[PDB]
Amino acid sequence: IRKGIQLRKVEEQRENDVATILSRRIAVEYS
Amino acid sequence: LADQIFAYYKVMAGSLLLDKRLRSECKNQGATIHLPPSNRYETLLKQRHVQLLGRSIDLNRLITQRVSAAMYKSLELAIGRFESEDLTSIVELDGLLEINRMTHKLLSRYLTLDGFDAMFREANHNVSAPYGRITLHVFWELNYDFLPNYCYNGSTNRFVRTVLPFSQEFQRDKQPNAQPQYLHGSKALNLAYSSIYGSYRNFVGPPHFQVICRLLGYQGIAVVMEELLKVVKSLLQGTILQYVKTLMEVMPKICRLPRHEYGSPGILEFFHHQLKDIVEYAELKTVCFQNLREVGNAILFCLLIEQSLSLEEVCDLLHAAPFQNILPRVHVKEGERLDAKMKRLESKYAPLHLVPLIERLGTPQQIAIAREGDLLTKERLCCGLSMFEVILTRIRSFLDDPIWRGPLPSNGVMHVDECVEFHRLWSAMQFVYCIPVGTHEFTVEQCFGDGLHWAGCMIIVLLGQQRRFAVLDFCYHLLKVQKHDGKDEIIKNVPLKKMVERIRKFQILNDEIITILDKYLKEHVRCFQPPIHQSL
Amino acid sequence: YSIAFPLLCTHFMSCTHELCPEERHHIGDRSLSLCNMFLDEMAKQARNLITDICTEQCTLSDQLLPKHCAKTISQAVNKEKPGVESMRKNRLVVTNLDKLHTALSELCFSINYVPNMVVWEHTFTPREYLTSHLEIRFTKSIVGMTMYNQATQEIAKPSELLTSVRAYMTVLQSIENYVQIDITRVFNNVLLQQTQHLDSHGEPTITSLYTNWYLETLLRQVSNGHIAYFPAMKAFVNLPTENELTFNAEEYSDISEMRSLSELLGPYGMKFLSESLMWHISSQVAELKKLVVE
Amino acid sequence: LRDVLSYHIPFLVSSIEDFKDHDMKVAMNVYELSSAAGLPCEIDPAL
Amino acid sequence: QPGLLGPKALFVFMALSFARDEIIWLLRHADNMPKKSADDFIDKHIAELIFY
Ligand SMILES: [Cl-]
Ligand SMILES: [Cl-]
Ligand SMILES: [Cl-]
Repeated sequence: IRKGIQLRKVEEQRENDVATILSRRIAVEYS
Repeated sequence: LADQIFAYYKVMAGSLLLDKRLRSECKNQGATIHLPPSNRYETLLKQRHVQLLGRSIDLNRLITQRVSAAMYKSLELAIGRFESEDLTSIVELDGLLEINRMTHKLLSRYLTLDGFDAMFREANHNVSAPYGRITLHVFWELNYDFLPNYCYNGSTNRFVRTVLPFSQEFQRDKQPNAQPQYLHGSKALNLAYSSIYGSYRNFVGPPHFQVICRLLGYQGIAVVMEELLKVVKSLLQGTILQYVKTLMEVMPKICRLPRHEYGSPGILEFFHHQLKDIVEYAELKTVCFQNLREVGNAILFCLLIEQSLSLEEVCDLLHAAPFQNILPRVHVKEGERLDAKMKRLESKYAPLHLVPLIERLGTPQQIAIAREGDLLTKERLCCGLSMFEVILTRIRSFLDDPIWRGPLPSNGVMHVDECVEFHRLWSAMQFVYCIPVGTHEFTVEQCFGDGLHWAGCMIIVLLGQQRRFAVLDFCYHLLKVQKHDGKDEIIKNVPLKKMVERIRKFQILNDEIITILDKYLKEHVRCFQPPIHQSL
Repeated sequence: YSIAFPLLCTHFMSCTHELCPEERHHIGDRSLSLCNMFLDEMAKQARNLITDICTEQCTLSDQLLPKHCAKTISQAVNKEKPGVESMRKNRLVVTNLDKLHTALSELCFSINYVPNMVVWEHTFTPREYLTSHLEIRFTKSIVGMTMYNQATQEIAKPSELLTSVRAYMTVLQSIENYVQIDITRVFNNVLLQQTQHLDSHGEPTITSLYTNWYLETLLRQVSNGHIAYFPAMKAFVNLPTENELTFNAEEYSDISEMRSLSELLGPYGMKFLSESLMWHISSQVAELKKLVVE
Repeated sequence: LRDVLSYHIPFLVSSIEDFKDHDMKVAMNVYELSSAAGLPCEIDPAL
Repeated sequence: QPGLLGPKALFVFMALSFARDEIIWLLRHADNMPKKSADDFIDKHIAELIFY
């Protein structure tokens, strides 16, 4: 489980797309 | 369009499942939880061929692609939220999972999505793995929070958190807040539901155990029990063994129970002196009581989780009954027979008898699946099996070290004055925790709860030392003599009357615990020689 | 130590002599009557203590219900918590639940002390007095907690009944800690009977009580114009008419409530509920045919 | 009732759903067993 | 230690005899003697004695 958490925190995050661009614009109005 | 459709059906799900009484109570308090406005998305969801610039666009297919991704993100957030919180938050998780289930159902009227179970198993990482994220976080929290920090209250059947100096804190990675649609639906609903589940954060009890049972299933429970056994094996044969061996030496070689005639005050003084080194042992509570409480909480978890499982099974079987030919006893008026009407009622519910109907009208594949399904439905643990006995039997084998039982008795029968058996050390520990503390000091029961005594009593019972403990216990002897003489003095700052009152309370608790353990733990005896003459 | 009294009944035959057989059967019958009475009374007291614990636990369960959180919602939109009762400071402070719990465990020691005893060649089994009383009491409490009143047309919200039934079951399950009894089988016996129109003793059940109330109270007031089906809410809801309704339809007909009802009634009960619904449609249909012929 | 059973007796519900999804007097017996588990039917057997 | 019933058999019958004697004594005197105080010839712990 300990190693299972590390393979979800470090192994997590490893664009001219309309959806992507729209997401970023919305994501700012929350964070 | 896909964004607002998902958000719309999530808010609908959240509203549908929101307690109606609470809604009206909030309205009267001038804080109406505002019902979401209805919309008209269905015609858009039914578009399979939008004709645009010569293309035929399947709008339904495109919406589904996004709505399915949103469903998965909701489920990931629910499980991730659990992973960042303690065990008490599992009730909140269950509610949120149920809102997600309702969301999927509402969306499934118009869209084709993966089955909810498939979605859930994937998010739970329980497709290519045997135990999901929820099961693994439960054990994680048991090991790091529940066992070390909780105090069982046997009268209310609830666990609560220990006192501040014993509270073993560890930093939690608090999840970044996503958009309301990925939770309960709106800010208002998020606030409403987090208030609803606020009640469940201050204890662990039957509702938490009920949820744990469902979410883990038979396989999760099995692995948690098996692992709790390993924690106990590690504690008993490790640090506890180490401190028992240490304290057995510090313990007075011999300790006789002084005769009634000395009086209760003098007997109290005697015990104070004789057990001074156990009393003054700096790590008795921080290490010895702590590790025992963890053993107790582990054994309590097993008992209580078995009981929840039994409640879950019995309810399943009640709902299975009509499809499984099982009928309750019917009332017989005069001029009727019990066998006559029971057969006649069996006729009425024959169209509901599942296996016979499929055997009549179904395929060999359908018949075989139903036969297997029927066997799984009727055969539950509550039917004729139990677990707690097996748990206890296996813990006994962890006590093979010679200092639990000590050397063979001098008299060929039993030790009496000698302090070479665990129960005698426990008696010294009991002496310590029966001592009254200041009015603004925390007590042993406030710090460790019942688990401490469950562990200590479990060791005694499994060693078969409970009768000798009952006879030879120091505190029980003091109580016995005080009852007789009725004297009340403050001996070494211990007011005798208060001391013997506490002893009675723990005596009651011990007897309940010992009796329970003995009950669940459901031959030839050692015989002795009569005197023999020199003649033969 | 109460089990000592029934055990003493085994002694009674030792007082007789071969020269006075006239009194033997009278003394025999006295030993059986007393043994039976002692064991019945021990079982009744355990039953009473269990009922009291159940009542205490139903209160604790009620305190968990969403309705109690309203204050918290309102004060957050402007600018005694469960568990506190379990936070023990000292065992010398004796709660009602402590007293009930202790009295229960002490008495169950006696009830479970011996599997059976033989008094004048008759065999008495103490735990069977407890089993029997628990069945009867569980039945009694379930119908009681339904809070049904014909005259005022009142009945418990299914969700609240289910919550109380669950608390009861939790307490009753714990009895297996103290006595060699199968509580699962008393659950079976009591709860499966509740799914029928009448129980094994010919008495009304939760099924018959709820079935009657939904038709005679809820659906009758829909016809009278005070309640409407809200597909948006998946519930029947009170209309803002000039009326004298004593209940909120949504609190008896929404998703959670109907799910709670189904938990209690099960397939047998829900099937009976529907059959009664269908009877009323039959009557409406027969009336429509008359208008068609006309 | 449907949602309660699918949670309490899923192995039985599975077999019932399959059996319903795959004559006119014989088909009523499938429907009565289906509606007993809360499955919506095209023709209501109780009606 | 059930083996002790061998050598200590006498104590068993002594104990039974002594306790039996006290019970029958109390029985007849409670029924037949006027009380000096309210607690006279009332033993609230008699069941414990009979049980053992
Ligand atoms: Cl064009
Ligand atoms: Cl949450
Ligand atoms: Cl006296």
